[PDB]
Amino acid sequence: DLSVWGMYQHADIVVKCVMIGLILASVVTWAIFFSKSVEFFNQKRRLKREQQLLAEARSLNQANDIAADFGSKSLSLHLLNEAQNELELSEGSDDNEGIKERTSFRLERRVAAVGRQMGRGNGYLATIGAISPFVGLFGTVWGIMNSFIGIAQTQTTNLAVVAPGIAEALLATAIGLVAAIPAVVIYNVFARQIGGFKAMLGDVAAQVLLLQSRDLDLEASAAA
Amino acid sequence: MQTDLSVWGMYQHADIVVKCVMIGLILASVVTWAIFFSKSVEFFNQKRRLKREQQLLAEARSLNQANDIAADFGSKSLSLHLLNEAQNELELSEGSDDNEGIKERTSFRLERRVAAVGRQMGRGNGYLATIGAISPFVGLFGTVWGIMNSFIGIAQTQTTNLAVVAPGIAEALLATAIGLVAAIPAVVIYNVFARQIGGFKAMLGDVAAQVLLLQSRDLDLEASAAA
Amino acid sequence: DLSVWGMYQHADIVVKCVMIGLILASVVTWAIFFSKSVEFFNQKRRLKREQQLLAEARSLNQANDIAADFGSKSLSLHLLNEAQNELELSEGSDDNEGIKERTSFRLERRVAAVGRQMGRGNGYLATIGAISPFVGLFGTVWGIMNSFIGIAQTQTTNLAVVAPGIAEALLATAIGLVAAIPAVVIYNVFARQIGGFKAMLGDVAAQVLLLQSRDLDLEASAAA
Amino acid sequence: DLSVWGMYQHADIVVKCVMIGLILASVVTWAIFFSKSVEFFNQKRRLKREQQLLAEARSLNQANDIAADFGSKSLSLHLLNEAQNELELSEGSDDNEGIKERTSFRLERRVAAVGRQMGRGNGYLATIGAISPFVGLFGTVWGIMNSFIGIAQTQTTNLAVVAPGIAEALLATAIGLVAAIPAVVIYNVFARQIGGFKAMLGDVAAQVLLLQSRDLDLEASAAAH
Amino acid sequence: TDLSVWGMYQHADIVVKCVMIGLILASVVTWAIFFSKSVEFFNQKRRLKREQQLLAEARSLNQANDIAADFGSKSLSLHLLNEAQNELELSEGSDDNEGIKERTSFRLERRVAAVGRQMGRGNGYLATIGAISPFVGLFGTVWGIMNSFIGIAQTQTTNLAVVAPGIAEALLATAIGLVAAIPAVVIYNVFARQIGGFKAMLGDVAAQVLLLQSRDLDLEASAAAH
Amino acid sequence: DNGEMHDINVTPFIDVMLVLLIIFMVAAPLAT
Amino acid sequence: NGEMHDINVTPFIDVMLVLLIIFMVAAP
Amino acid sequence: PWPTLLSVCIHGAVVAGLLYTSV
Ligand SMILES: CCCCCCCCCCCCCCCCCC(=O)O[C@@H](COC(=O)CCCCCCCCCCCCCCC)COP(=O)(O)OCCN
Ligand SMILES: CCCCCCCCCCCCCCCCCC(=O)O[C@@H](COC(=O)CCCCCCCCCCCCCCC)COP(=O)(O)OCCN
Repeated sequence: DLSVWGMYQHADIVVKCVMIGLILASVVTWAIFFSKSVEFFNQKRRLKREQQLLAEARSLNQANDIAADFGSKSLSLHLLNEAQNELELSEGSDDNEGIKERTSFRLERRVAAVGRQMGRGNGYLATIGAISPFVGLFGTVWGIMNSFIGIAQTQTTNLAVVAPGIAEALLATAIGLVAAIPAVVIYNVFARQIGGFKAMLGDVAAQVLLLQSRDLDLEASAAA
Repeated sequence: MQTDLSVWGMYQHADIVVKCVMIGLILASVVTWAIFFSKSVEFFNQKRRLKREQQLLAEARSLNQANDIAADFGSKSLSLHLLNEAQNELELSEGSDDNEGIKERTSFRLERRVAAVGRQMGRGNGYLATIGAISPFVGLFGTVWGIMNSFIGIAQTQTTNLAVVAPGIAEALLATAIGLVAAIPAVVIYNVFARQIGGFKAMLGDVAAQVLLLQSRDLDLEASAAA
Repeated sequence: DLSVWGMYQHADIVVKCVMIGLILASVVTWAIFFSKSVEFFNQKRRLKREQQLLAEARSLNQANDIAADFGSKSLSLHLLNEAQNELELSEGSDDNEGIKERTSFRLERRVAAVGRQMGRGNGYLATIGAISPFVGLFGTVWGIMNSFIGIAQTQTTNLAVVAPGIAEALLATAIGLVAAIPAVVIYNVFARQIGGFKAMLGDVAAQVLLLQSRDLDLEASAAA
Repeated sequence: DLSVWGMYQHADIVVKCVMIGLILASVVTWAIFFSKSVEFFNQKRRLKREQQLLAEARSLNQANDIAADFGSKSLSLHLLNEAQNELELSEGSDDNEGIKERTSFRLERRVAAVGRQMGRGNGYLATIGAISPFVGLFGTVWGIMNSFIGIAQTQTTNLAVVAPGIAEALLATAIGLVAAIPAVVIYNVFARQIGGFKAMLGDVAAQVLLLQSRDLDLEASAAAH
Repeated sequence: TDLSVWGMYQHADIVVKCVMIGLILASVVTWAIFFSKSVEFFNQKRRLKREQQLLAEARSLNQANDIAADFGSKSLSLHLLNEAQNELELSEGSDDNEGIKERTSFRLERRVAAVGRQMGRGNGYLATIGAISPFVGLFGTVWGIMNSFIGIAQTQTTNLAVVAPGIAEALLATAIGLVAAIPAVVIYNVFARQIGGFKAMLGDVAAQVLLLQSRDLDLEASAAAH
Repeated sequence: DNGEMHDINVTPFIDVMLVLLIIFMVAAPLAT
Repeated sequence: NGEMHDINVTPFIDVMLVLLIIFMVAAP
Repeated sequence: PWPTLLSVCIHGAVVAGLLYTSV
């Protein structure tokens, strides 16, 4: 009768709902891990390839001629297009400091938007890492209340009658930590991956601002 | 005590210090759910509106186009409110020639409005953060009182039968249970609204940035056309 | 013969000093609450009312004429004087953007200084909140330890001999948490109300900067 | 049984070593408090005097004439010399905004460096205050574990037979609390006082930047006629 | 039956065994990281302190290059001076000194942040081991508790002395949890502070490069105007 | 910072130890 | 800013281990 | 002042309740 499976089968409906709720939270944290680890791998591998190619550029025109290789989903091509588009919208301006402030402001907004989009799942993972111990240990407290009420409903004088009820309860904390531990590991892995990726993307965006700013000053100096 | 017991009978025999603890936590959870239903409806309405306003402004290529497109928006629209904040900085600068002055003042005004709207949108969040942080320890205090009352029972009766320790462990369980039932929703709802505030302040910042880009570009083009 | 008072009467001299110390920490945290709560309410109510009046102004002259009656300890009058004083220290300057920089910097110092000065007394709330659990717990550990040190001499085999001393000990955790919870709630409440007050005072200081900035640029155009 | 020496001598090495470690953490937190509080109090007391004298000054030359009587370790005299030295190094410049931004940047760095130097002991205090409870918990978990081994080996027990074992565990907890409580109090007292000091030093640095910036503008105006 | 810490580990359930081994390996990693990072931080702190002290006499960016030319290739201050001199050689045609100053300031701030990121390598293990190793132990306790109550039920026993070995397993799984957790949390807080102090010292060196460049550009411009 | 979880939670250890205490408070009166 | 202000009840874990012993050993 | 007197009075009032209820 009594086993790690068998003690689920006859547990109270409240602790069955707690255990099933934590098993669903476990399945979701693993689904997020397999989904996002592939996304970070492809997004970081592409961004590394693109940055290592753009590193030889000396002008924004040369950077556009390099970046035309990249597919329409490319973050580097999307940052070059945001900078080039500010020239195309601004062609009547003889003020260059305006083009610099508008481009700088628009690229930092795009880098923040991509960084915020990469972080999609992390709010769930931090929630499951925070609550799962408490949700599981609430399952135990209700199981212990039922065990203790069971003594008052059927008066008894030996612990071997209630010991199954203690095991049936304590399993809800075991499943609580088994849900919590992956969620905290996976969350820390992605918090560190995102920090490195936002910085790598910011270093690409910084190269675009440097290329544009240097080209505007050299073009203005050619009026001498 | 230990005959035909129920969870409500367990509350009926509790000490008056542990009744006040768990009644206080029940009320704190009722206010938690009242904030969740109130704020989640407001975030849905505000975010659903602001997303529409941003999509309707995406084709704008001058501050005059943004102003006319936005004239159709309701008087409560944050996007129209930011455009009026920028338009008013022109109509209070009319005699000046210092376009850099106009740009820095408008940047400062819109930054202050975006901060103020975010600060107002967060109205209830400090209550939620308080319950999520403190209710575990309010529950713990009730457990300590129940455990203490179990030793008062042993001392007053001069014996260790389950019947004399039972009233204390009974109310210690309830104080733990209600402590968790207050804590868990408050932590979940606080993380949801912290995520919803981050997403909303960012989207409002993108609208305010579009207004600044439109104004800055339009002034520089007007100045070049004068030259 | 036990009760919450009788336990304090029949306690060790170290547990009495812990309990009296925690009750004095409770008296202090509630005295700070009633003192600061009235001060913050009055200053919030005044500053909001002054901001509603100054929202009508369209020049720094009109603003400091509107403020001229405000009490000698008014924060918006203090900010308007601090802007007017940078002008009267600068009367020889043809450089306007230097005045805009110097006033912007000086008002930032003062808005921060008011928020810092308003935060006086919070170090007690933070300290009482952090240590009261540990001071109550020390009372419990000591009370339990003194009881078992006794049984280790008497050799008595019955739990009812120590049980009074154990209850007298757990009571010092209960008093420890009663001193702790208000202090940690109230610390967070005032940390948040200082944040909101500093933000509102920043919105008032911004109006002074905008009025001064507008007037300097309009005056420069009128001279030209 | 009878005394704290009785618990200390008849304690498992693991628990004894935990108690020595917590006693040394208690010694170091008091050593930090007495060492740092006297020199910090003298910096705080001096800096407040320097600011009260400099608040009279209305040109950077007048501020040097006020400050020249200050001791060679005065932070205010350092900030005045640090600003004056930017004029010394820039004498061939006709650009003032360069002198302002270089001075602003150099004083910001100087103020931050003093901020790091003043806070230098805090890592011990914050660590000992947060961690000593868990080191105490390891000591009690270990002493309590040994008492369950005692029950499991003897298999005939009463609450007096285990009383030495739990008295040793409680003593390791008590020493943990006696390390933790002073460390949190001392850490919060310094966290407040350092914040007030960095703010006061920042307002002296702000006065030097304001005086220099205003003086350059009035000189640049006078040079036009 | 042996109740030494070894005999206790030898009697424990497979779930508790692999928890204890996992925590022990996490402590081996926590110290292997500590000795690896500390020897590197000590060498990089000692090196950068000497370089800053030796750059302090530089009157001009040319003197700073001539001083730094003797520094070995991995030198962070030589690397910062190369970033500053490279922004000049990339923009010789430019006449906007303010741009060069802005572009150089942006490059050096980015470089200092990148050295901070590179120096923070491996700290994610210390944070994770510090956060999870308590819980991982807790789980080892609760599994030991469950096995002991299942043992009470299966055997129908009523003397509580039979569970004393079982709860000693649970207490040991707690203890090894703290032994993994506490060093990892202390060492993470230590390296977080050492990196902040190092970023500040490297920032003070990067600031001297900007001050030298900015002053040389301004002095060159006034001499050319005269 | 980057938002890593990097510190002991304190409260999950209290609450599980609280139930470990309570299960032995109900069990020990039912032992020999 | 930088003050320690959070509740830390961790020594009550140690107290609960001691009550866990005294209830274990005081069985009837 | 008024804030310390109010605080010590309301805590005086609750401990007077412990004196009463313990008789
Ligand atoms: C031993 C534990 C139990 C007893 C001791 C602790 C009791 C709780 C202490 C609560 C002190 C509260 C002081 C009043 C502050 C009010 C300030 C304010 O205006 O609102 C705050 C918000 O409110 C709070 O922070 C209230 C927190 C209440 C905590 C209550 C916990 C349960 C206590 C149960 C025991 C008492 C039972 C009494 C009998 C039913 C701050 O503003 P906000 O932006 O953060 O939120 C605005 C939207 N509401
Ligand atoms: C089961 C648990 C067993 C105990 C485990 C204890 C912790 C083990 C890890 C110890 C690591 C020690 C690292 C020392 C680094 C020293 C760095 C330095 O040179 O000194 C700094 C000053 O020292 C530190 O910051 C040290 C921080 C405290 C570490 C020691 C206390 C740990 C807790 C109590 C241990 C005793 C009890 C355990 C007994 C077994 C100087 O300033 P900074 O900028 O480099 O650092 C920030 C402060 N300005």
